[PDB]
Amino acid sequence: VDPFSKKDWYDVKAPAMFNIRNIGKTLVTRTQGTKIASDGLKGRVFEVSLADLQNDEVAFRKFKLITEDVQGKNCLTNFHGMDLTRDKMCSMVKKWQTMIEAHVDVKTTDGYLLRLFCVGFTKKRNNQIRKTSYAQHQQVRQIRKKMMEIMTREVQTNDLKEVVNKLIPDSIGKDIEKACQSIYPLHDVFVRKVKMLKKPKFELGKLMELHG
Amino acid sequence: SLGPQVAEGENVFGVCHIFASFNDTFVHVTDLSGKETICRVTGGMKVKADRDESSPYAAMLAAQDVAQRCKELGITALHIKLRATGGNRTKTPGPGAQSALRALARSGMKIGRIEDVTPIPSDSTRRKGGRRGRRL
Amino acid sequence: TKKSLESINSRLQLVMKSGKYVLGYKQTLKMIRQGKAKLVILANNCPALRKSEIEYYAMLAKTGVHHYSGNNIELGTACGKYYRVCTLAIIDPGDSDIIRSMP
Amino acid sequence: TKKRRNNGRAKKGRGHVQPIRCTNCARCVPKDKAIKKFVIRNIVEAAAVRDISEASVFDAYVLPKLYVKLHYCVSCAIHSKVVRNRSREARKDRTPP
Amino acid sequence: PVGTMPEGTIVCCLEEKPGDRGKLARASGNYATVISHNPETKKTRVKLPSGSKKVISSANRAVVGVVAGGGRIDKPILKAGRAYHKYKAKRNCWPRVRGVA
Amino acid sequence: AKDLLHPSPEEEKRKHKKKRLVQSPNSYFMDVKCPGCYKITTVFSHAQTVVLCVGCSTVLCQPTGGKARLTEGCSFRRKQ
Amino acid sequence: MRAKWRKKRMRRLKRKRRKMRQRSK
Amino acid sequence: AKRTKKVGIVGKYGTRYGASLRKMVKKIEISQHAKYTCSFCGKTKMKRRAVGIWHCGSCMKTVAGGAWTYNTTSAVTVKSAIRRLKELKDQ
RNA sequence: CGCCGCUAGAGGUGAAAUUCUUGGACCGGCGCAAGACGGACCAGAGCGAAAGCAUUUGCCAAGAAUGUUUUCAUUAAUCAAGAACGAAAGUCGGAGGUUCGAAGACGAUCAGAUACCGUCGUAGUUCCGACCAUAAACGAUGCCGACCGGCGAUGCGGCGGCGUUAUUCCCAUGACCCGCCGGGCAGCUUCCGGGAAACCAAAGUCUUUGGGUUCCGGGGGGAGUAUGGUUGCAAAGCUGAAAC
Ligand SMILES: [Mg+2]
Ligand SMILES: [Mg+2]
Ligand SMILES: [Mg+2]
Ligand SMILES: [Mg+2]
Ligand SMILES: [Mg+2]
Ligand SMILES: [Mg+2]
Ligand SMILES: [Mg+2]
Ligand SMILES: [Mg+2]
Ligand SMILES: [Mg+2]
Ligand SMILES: [Mg+2]
Ligand SMILES: [Mg+2]
Ligand SMILES: [Mg+2]
Ligand SMILES: [Mg+2]
Ligand SMILES: [Mg+2]
Ligand SMILES: [Mg+2]
Ligand SMILES: [Mg+2]
Ligand SMILES: [Zn+2]
Ligand SMILES: [Zn+2]
Repeated sequence: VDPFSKKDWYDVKAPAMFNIRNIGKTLVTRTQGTKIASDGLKGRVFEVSLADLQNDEVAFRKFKLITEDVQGKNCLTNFHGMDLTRDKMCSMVKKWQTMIEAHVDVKTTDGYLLRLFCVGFTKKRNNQIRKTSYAQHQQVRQIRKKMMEIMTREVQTNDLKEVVNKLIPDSIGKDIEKACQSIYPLHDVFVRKVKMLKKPKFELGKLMELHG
Repeated sequence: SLGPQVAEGENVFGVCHIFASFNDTFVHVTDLSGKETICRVTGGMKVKADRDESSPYAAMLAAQDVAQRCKELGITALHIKLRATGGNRTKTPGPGAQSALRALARSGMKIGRIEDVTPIPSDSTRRKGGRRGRRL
Repeated sequence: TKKSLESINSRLQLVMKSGKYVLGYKQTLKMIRQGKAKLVILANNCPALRKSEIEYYAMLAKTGVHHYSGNNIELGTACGKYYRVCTLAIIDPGDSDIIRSMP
Repeated sequence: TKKRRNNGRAKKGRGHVQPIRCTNCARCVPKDKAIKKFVIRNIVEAAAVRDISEASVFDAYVLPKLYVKLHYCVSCAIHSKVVRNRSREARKDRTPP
Repeated sequence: PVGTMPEGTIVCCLEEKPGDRGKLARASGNYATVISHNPETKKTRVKLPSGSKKVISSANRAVVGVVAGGGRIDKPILKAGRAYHKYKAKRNCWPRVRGVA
Repeated sequence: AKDLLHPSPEEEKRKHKKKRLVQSPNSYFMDVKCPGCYKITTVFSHAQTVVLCVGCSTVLCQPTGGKARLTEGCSFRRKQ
Repeated sequence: MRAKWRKKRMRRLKRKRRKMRQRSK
Repeated sequence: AKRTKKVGIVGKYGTRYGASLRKMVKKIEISQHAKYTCSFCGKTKMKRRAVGIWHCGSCMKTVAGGAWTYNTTSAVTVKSAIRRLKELKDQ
């Protein structure tokens, strides 16, 4: 039979301003009557890790993509979500710390609404003898309110282009690190997960705007 | 056939899922999307004995068969995802993964970054073994 | 909301024993026509015709309106008597500031 | 008579500890009584790390570490060779090297 | 109409076809669950009190809430007299004689 | 042979309030020079309630568990 | 024989004798 | 004086139709014959009409309630879900 | 469950089989629905009278401790009878049924297995109303009050320290570090003494015997059994002897 001799190859184009627009090549069965090639390829997703997109950044902070459409034998993908790796997420979890969680829904400038998370670990100071390093839980509730509050006035006034440009240097984590030190010296605050739960419209014109 | 890419210097990537358990080892080759299975050879497809399909000797045969089919179908590099029975069973992988990684790295199949995407539950759902569980 | 609710109940406890107030719809009609009433208190489940009429009389006679979010049983409990009441009019608080703080 | 002052677990202030399932024989044991350790391995055995380093795409830019909460119970942990027996004067000891 | 209400809306006295003035879920204390709206091909899934999921149109109407009188089968009839009066009020459906007898 | 009849003042300061012999209170009365117009006010140290001057209507001492923290740096004296 | 199962078998004998008393009141 | 100790309102029947059935009918007979607080006039004049219908004596505002109580707890859960889906994301 | 791609096995073991599969199992990608569950962070840490209590946020009342030149003025400790909670399992109503799973059914080991191993699976395991009031309900150690060694620590308040680091900058809480005070979960040593010893700063201040008070033990069995009384829908719970 040899179905892979009949199968077709489409190359995947990442959206703009990461550094590049190359991901890989995927298999398409072929177009045959009802089963058009642009049917399942629109529903296919991708899950790619860095040091190839963000111009030599850290190896973690993975990205979840989804293919919007295809245009001239080149399937163009769009942002779907953002995760971190299992070894990084299970790492920096010490038995003698306090792990502070946060999560918030927020709508962007356009019709995209998202759900983003936040993780925080305690930090032992320089020349500290007490090995426990816990809190009073009132500062923990206050810092959950604070990290819920910061993400509102970033992501509410900014759509996908500006929030991806803010997630390029992890400026949200550095902003929480800067505004965090008055309460507690919290160690490597990341967002650890964000996923898209509602998508308004196809918007090929907005995809052309995303191209620029 | 030539397939994806001519004028070599650029790699064609594929996701290699390795599902290792205490009873069987799965090696599976997919594209970067996740739908199009390129090759899939289990332990029982290469070993006639049912008690030796979990052995690392099965992993060498299955991984060499999959690496031969991938070189026939023309894909260069692999991003290896590693997983085990992690829902309620032991989260550590079985004896097949230690041999499968070596057998993929031995005969071609340039390895990118390896990420252990293992299904970890939230808060320890109900275990199959019962109250006092496995005995001898 | 505990500050606002306990403040309103404490002001009612102080008007209960310090100042002079009237009780019932027919007596608050005479007080809102004579102009002695400064603040009126309506129940949650008062009927809409009586509520609109008392609000109309108050906004003609320059009288504040306060909608007490509560059944008339606990409004009678808040004014401190065993029966029920739907319409209050604080004509003269003793040492309270209901007619000073809210309007 | 008493064999231990702690009576096995570390429950001294509270009265109930949540049972957490074991790994080998899968028995629910309270977490202050069960053998709770944290194994840190390389994702590849060290005799096979060199083959992946020679046949890797990148020039040694990725080194993942596998972290697993290991949770045994004391009925199968002695068979699993972790919590070997000691002497009466040796039960007063601490974290082994 | 059920196209206006969001999913999960607990309604009753709904319609099979648009414009037959209420057919489904009319007994005392029963309701339907509205799910699975569709912009193209205007349909709507409803979970009926028997547990069946029926795909109906998106233009038919339904009153929001449950039918009053719920729990009517909580009390036993407790004697033959109340059963006689109940069935005399409803219809002659009670010559219930055993077919073996 | 500990000298319980004539102990050390530093030892009896480091002991608890009621363990010592005279059982003197650890609190005091401090004189706050309020910068409003002229008024100097005597006030208890462990001020449970707020302290408001009747002339300038400013907050003198914040209510705080333990002893009351102060406003802008008014002076204080110890009179026993 | 465990004290637990001795108690439960005497409990079963107690239930049997209770049913005997109910059988011949 | 406490004349009956277990039957309550069900003592009008007597020795017939079973202890468990009389115990299960007891609570709902107390529920159908008890007076309920009217949410409109504040009085306790909610008398039971035919099944599902409650009627207040003062101000004559007839309400459609449960078959044996004034409000079914499942119906209160339905009302909470309806107001949640109302003020959730503007229909 | 709906689709998509590949394919002959996938689960289950010391080893096989009972189970599902070209009618597409299993494996990977996406979506939906169901109910259970709050890991890692989680500790010889905290709270609660105990049983017990761990996702975020809001409301509702409650309480320990601390700081009190604040208030009353012996209002106090233990408790016959009586009463409030009370793990898990069990019983009676209403909703569903994810996982596990008494019984039950098979497939294996075994001379013999209905058990230990595996597959399916009822009651139950979930929530809302009531009953039952039991455990290795343990610290196998009643409550209140005083005294009798030290040390390193932890958590919760209070105090002191031109000590250290965080804002923009005096003004104030934040975090680390040092010491003290109050009760708490605790650990090491000890000839302070007890005890048969293990061991214990209480299980000590006991022949040099007496701070107050409640409940129970008199060799092992019979037996927590029988008969009575009493509670419970029932299973059963409480009190509970004698012969030998
Ligand atoms: Mg022993
Ligand atoms: Mg316990
Ligand atoms: Mg029924
Ligand atoms: Mg019949
Ligand atoms: Mg008949
Ligand atoms: Mg036993
Ligand atoms: Mg078949
Ligand atoms: Mg699947
Ligand atoms: Mg229970
Ligand atoms: Mg029944
Ligand atoms: Mg099963
Ligand atoms: Mg059996
Ligand atoms: Mg039964
Ligand atoms: Mg007992
Ligand atoms: Mg006691
Ligand atoms: Mg402190
Ligand atoms: Zn085990
Ligand atoms: Zn009425």
